[PDB]
Amino acid sequence: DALGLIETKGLVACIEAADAMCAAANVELIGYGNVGSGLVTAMVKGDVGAVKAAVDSGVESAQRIGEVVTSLVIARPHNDINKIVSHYKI
Amino acid sequence: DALGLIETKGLVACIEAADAMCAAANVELIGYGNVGSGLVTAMVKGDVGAVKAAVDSGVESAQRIGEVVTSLVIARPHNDINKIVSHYKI
Amino acid sequence: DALGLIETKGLVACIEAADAMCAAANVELIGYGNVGSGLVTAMVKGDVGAVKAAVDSGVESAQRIGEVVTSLVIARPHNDINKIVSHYKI
Amino acid sequence: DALGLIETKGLVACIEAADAMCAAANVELIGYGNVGSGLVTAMVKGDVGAVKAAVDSGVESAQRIGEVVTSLVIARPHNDINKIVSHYKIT
Amino acid sequence: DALGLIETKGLVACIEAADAMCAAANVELIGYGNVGSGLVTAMVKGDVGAVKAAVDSGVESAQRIGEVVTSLVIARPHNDINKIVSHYKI
Amino acid sequence: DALGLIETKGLVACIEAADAMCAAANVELIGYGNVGSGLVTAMVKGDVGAVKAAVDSGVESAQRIGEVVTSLVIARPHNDINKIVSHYKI
Repeated sequence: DALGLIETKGLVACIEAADAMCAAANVELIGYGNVGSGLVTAMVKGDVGAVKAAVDSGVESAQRIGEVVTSLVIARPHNDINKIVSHYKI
Repeated sequence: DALGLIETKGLVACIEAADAMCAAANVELIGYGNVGSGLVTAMVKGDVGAVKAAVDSGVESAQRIGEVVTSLVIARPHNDINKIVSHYKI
Repeated sequence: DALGLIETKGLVACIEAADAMCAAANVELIGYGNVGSGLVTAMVKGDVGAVKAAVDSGVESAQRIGEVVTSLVIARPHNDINKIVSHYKI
Repeated sequence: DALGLIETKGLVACIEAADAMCAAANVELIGYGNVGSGLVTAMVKGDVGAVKAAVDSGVESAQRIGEVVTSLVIARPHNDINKIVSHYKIT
Repeated sequence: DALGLIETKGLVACIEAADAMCAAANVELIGYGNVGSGLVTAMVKGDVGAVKAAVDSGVESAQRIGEVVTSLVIARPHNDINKIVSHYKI
Repeated sequence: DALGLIETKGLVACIEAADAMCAAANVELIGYGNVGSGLVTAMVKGDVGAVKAAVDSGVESAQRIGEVVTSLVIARPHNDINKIVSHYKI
């Protein structure tokens, strides 16, 4: 499954990004990460079309109330980076 | 139930935001989060009318003693977002 | 009981704030919190008159050796913010 | 085995670096570290040729979406720095 | 017993402050704290004369290699701040 | 045993400092610490001649790829600072 990632400054913007992602398309929130300096990431999985729609919508909504630092869609994550994703399982 | 969120710079401003939210309307404090860089979040739940009144009042009171970084009302949180909220259960 | 809060930049300024609060009036140190970016908070409880005298003195003493980021007296904390205070019990 | 390291600002840039490293050459993701101020590190091991190809590609890809703070290839790590690498083991 | 405190930017400066404190006078290293943003504190105890001599020497030596953010001698700590000191026992 | 310390901005620069230290002389890596704001420290022990050679080389190599914030050789650490070193044992 494709992976969608949105990193924001602050928890509230990230919750808003996550809410908008799950509203926009058939994706599942599977990862949540905080690495300090206020950087908070939400991770979703789904088909690549759904993840792209989700991340687009999540970025637009989070930018309305806070700073989006980074966003990313990986259509086919290599099997090793699932070590990092599972490190942030929820 | 609707979700209300206030993120402040520092713990004292957040406690003031939480106190003002619970004083202003019939909402319950159900989440508390710290993600570093001094960003501290209080989360309340209730009916959307109560949550909106609470967040408005919390932002107004917290801004008197500190910096409110972001605030948010989600009238109908998607079921996946409760994974993040329950991660910050108190 | 009333709640008095002083948040400082750094642990040493906070220890000075706590020492001066407890010397200044009949208050008890019941909370200690660190939320990152160097923000350190001391929490005292007592009657509102004692807490007000304590916070005034703690702020004055701490400001001589460091930065006081915020201070607050809540004469009658709502029962819900005790969830946050108990989170930082010491 | 040679060690490749990429340190980025933020978790997403690091995931992209790690993905690009593992796609580019026969290396294994063996370490993951976060030391605050938003600094996140991905660590790979393999032969020195594979590790060098991986780090070059990971740096290029991560720089498209974020800040790479530092990157490094150590062809023959001394046995003591594996104490640090094992501290950041990931599975 | 008197309390001596030195807060530095960084761990190496703090170790140097602690080394210089213990070399300079008959004090015991009893506390070590890190509160993030790179702020690191060393805490010593002894008689007030020894603690004053120790903190003076620690600040001068640590300032040679790094930033000293704060320093403090408390000749007679109130009983409550030992809650914080023991929290950073080493 | 003498103590050598190198504090860098970031984990990768620190690993290079540690690698260069152990390559340069007969020293053992015994401590590893990060205290936030990206400050990461490597600690080595050996005879004062080896530790000095190690720290000089570690600083030169780490400066090629990152910022060295602090470095220090303590030829005869006071017994008390080994409490701090052992706190960062690896």
